[PDB]
Amino acid sequence: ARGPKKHLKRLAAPHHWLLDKLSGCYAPRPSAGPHKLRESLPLIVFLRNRLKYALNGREVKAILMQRHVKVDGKVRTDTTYPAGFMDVITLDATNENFRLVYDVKGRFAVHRITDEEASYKLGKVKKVQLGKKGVPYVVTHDGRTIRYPDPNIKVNDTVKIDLASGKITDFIKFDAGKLVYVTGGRNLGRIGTIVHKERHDGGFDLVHIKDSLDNTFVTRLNNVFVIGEQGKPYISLPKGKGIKLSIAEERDRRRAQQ
Amino acid sequence: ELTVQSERAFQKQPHIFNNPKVKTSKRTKRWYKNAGLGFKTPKTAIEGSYIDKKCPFTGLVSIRGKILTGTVVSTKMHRTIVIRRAYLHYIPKYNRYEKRHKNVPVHVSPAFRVQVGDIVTVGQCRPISKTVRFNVVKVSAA
Amino acid sequence: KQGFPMKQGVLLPTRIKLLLTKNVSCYRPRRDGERKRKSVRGAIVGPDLAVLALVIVKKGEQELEGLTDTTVPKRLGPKRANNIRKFFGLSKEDDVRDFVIRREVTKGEKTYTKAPKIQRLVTPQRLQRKRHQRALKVRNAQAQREAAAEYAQLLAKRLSERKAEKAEIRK
Amino acid sequence: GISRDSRHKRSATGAKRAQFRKKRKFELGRQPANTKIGAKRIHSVRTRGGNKKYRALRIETGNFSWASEGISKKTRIAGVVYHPSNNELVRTNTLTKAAIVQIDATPFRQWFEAHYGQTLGKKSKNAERKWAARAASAKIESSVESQFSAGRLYACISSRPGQSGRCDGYILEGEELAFYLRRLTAK
RNA sequence: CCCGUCGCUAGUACCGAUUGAAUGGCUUAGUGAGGCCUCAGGAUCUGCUUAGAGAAGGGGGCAACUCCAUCUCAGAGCGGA
RNA sequence: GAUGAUUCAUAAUAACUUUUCGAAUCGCAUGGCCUUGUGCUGGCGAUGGUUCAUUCAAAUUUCUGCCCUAUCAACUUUCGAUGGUAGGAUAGUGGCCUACCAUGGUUUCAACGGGUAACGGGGAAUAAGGGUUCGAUUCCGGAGAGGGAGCCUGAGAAACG
RNA sequence: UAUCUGGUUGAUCCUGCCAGUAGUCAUAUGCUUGUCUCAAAGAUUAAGCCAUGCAUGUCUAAGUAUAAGCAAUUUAUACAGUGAAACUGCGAAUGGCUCAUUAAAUCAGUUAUCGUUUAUUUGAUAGUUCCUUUACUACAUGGUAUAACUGUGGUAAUUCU
Ligand SMILES: [Mg+2]
Ligand SMILES: [Mg+2]
Ligand SMILES: [Mg+2]
Ligand SMILES: [Mg+2]
Ligand SMILES: [Mg+2]
Ligand SMILES: [Mg+2]
Ligand SMILES: [Mg+2]
Ligand SMILES: [Mg+2]
Ligand SMILES: [Mg+2]
Ligand SMILES: [Mg+2]
Ligand SMILES: [Mg+2]
Ligand SMILES: [Mg+2]
Ligand SMILES: [Mg+2]
Ligand SMILES: [Mg+2]
Ligand SMILES: [Mg+2]
Ligand SMILES: [Mg+2]
Repeated sequence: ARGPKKHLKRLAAPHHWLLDKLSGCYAPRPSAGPHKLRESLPLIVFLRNRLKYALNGREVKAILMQRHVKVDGKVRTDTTYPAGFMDVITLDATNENFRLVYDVKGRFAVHRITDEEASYKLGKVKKVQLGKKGVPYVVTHDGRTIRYPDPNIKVNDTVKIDLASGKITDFIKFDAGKLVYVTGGRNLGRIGTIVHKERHDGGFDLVHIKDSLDNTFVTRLNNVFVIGEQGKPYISLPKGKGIKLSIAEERDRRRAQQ
Repeated sequence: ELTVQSERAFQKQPHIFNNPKVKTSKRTKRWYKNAGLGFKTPKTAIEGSYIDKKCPFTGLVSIRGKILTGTVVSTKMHRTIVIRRAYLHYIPKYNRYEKRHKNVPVHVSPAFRVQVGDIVTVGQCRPISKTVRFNVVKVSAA
Repeated sequence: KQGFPMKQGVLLPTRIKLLLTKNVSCYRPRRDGERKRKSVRGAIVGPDLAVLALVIVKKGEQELEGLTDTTVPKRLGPKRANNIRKFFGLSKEDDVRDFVIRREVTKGEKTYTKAPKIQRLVTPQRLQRKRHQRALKVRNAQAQREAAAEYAQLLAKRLSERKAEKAEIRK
Repeated sequence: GISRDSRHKRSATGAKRAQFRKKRKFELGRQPANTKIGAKRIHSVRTRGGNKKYRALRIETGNFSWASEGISKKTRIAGVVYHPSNNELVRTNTLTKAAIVQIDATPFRQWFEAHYGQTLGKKSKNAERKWAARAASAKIESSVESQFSAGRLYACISSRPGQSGRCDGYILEGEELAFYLRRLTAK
């Protein structure tokens, strides 16, 4: 009531952060930023719970204030800054470069990338319109506004964003035979090529998708992120490559390496 | 359908201005739109003379949300009817069903003529009145 | 008596309770937008006062033993630059930085002078800041102009190739 | 104060609701403006989210548009002659939207002279070329030009004075003029 | 085969003539605090328009007469808060 | 250009405004080029600021779903009850309120009334299967700050440290 | 973990209830009580009443400092280190507590805003104002206050002034 909430209890935090239910009543509430607080990862939980570079939030603040970490090339000395999908995170001490991509279990992965790849990111366009004085713009999935885009860029395409400038390098359209990333829903983390999309005028366009082992599935168009053509992706995929082995095959694979 | 101009105010479509200087055929500028979702705009809306601000075709409302179907049980209001949606409600203990119903007050345009017993399909709009949130988009029975 | 102050403009000799706000005497608000009903005495002098506050506007003949004999100097001099220029009756070019009043203090045998910081003083840094702002405006205006011109030639190229394909259409 | 909610009314079945909640601020309502004529007096209202709102009380002039002529002039308001909601607003001379008023009409006749060179009712070469070129558009209507002889035009208020502060309008024309004329001349 | 009237003891509810006091939801008529919007009101404070009158200093007299004046008396004003 | 769909985005014209905003702000570094003036020029920030988008939200809202009771069968409607037209007010939609008009709206498929030792849900206990009883209480939503009503400030309160 | 048994008769078979039997993040109470881990806890009656104390404040290289504060200098006679007060700016609308009200209300799942407000965050974004536009002027930078302070006081008393 009476205004915006500022706390976030543990057991209400998103489950993919993997915060243990003991050791505290509260979870780090993500501050307002480029990503929605459910589909986000604060820098405190990334630096402490995923990389183990700190033991406390106090140590995460001590890391942040000497301007070590920067996210998408900007410094961001904020504890609960929402780092989201496709953000690059640079740790100049250790010269490390991460990209936030999902593993197939549905959680954010520690995906180390090279220094050439940290110079860009992909963004899914959410709307194209005309701003004031008739200047067109696009809005990517992390809320970046890019003026004077290519006229061929319609919605649900991916644009390659330069991250030194905010300029657009190239772009991938939306049709059949395109490599997609599922970000959202039950199938979160899977990679498959799009076979066809269902019109459904009035709400919730569906799209059918099959992975490399020929397992089909279907997803709403809200959760699909095109990442290239079949064969080459435009980014480096994490380990596993979005395959979704069943639990039978998973314990068989674990009993191989054990 | 005997006069248009019955009220104390001048009934007219907003921002549709007919220039008194010119003299053509096609007597007045009439704004109409297609409501979408495959519903056909009726010719009585396109060619008529009624004003009907809450019309889904000539008026300032938009259809978005649920599309429902009912049977007309009342026409005694002015430009408003009450439809009856009948459904079966399942009770899990006895493993069977029961007849239930709701009454939905819907707005009806003068493009459409309904009587009691007709089946209509209605489209959700913004709140029209205290109870009305739905608007007739196709009358296709008798 | 009973310690209540006098408010100007009440125009009656008894007390009455007023809903008081900020920027109004006899009340200091403890919260933003807080108003408070306080009792206050009127502006008409009656026998009920304990103290009357008086100000001398024009000296008589004798010297009062408390009042016109002794002096208090004002506690601080002017601090803003044109305030100093009005205090000394200066002119625009005078280099006011030397007319600053310095108060000597001794904590010990040491003495030091602790003049104020002149405010709203012209300085090379303010001129650099103004030059930077006026430069940043023209730089953004020129940048937007080349972005618009490049997009317009892109549209011209696309429309030309669309017209060439439309030339391939229709025989 | 004035509440804008629906929980205080009866249900559609006709039942009396119980008091679920005290009156919330995001459902408030405010007293009316009742904008009179003369000696302009605009108060401000602080509304939700900052977002100032101008209660005009007692407005004097307005900007009125001639739609067939495509212009608009700042004209003085004489008085309200018709209101479709209430006759007491016509009596008390309140200015709301959809009020039929009388306006001064002298800027419109000055523009019509300066634009077309013919006077309504009853020198240089450049002006002669301009006035000859836009000929056969200086024959506006009979009803409006008879008002121009009488120096008072019928206008309709298209602005909301209690919300914006302004009392804007358009000159009545055509079939809408005939409708309100039958309303006015009705005994 | 131990109960229909009448009788003893204990308990439990009911009807109570009783014009007895105590609560409470509504409801009839009459008043109605407070803030808020509004019609006025104008303690006070202040900014500029005249310069008639009142102590010293320059351009002609190096002897009443023309510009700044330290400040008021105020009327020939406009405001604003 | 977009949408299933708009009088949409955006652009243009004519005016309006009681005239909004369009940097008199702060810290470090102190370079560059000169006809050498305290000349012109210039880095990384901090705070502010109009509009759009984004995020954190909010306010309304569609469909369906709630315990016992007929020793509750008719309820609502001069004082809005159901709808129509205009206005007003609101951040906005709407009987939300006003003016005029029409006579509607709910109900045995249980309306309306009464009772609840009734905050709702995730859930708990006990169960072969089906069920029955509970949920003030670790999370989500609501409400309240002795009882009522009114308001200031603010983006956000009908706020009770 | 798909189970029953005692009681109507002189005996019998039934209907049928009573009684036993097992559990309870159901309470209470009695008797008894060595150790390790883990843990609810003024809900029910009285959303009855409250002595006392605490629970909301906040400073960076970066808004304002002549504390008649403390320090040591040696850059710096305008300031420049640390730092009370006070002004300004944000915050105090989150959290915590309780369950009185409330029965299509709240709530749950599912929709909508093409029907709206949104501090903050993040990304974009403002050559047009010399308002009568040859200077009527300050743009190498314009005007007032006022706090803290200093001093004089009132009231039995207050976070009064
Ligand atoms: Mg936070
Ligand atoms: Mg016997
Ligand atoms: Mg309306
Ligand atoms: Mg209505
Ligand atoms: Mg209760
Ligand atoms: Mg209880
Ligand atoms: Mg709770
Ligand atoms: Mg509350
Ligand atoms: Mg209490
Ligand atoms: Mg209160
Ligand atoms: Mg308290
Ligand atoms: Mg027997
Ligand atoms: Mg026996
Ligand atoms: Mg038993
Ligand atoms: Mg709370
Ligand atoms: Mg920004």
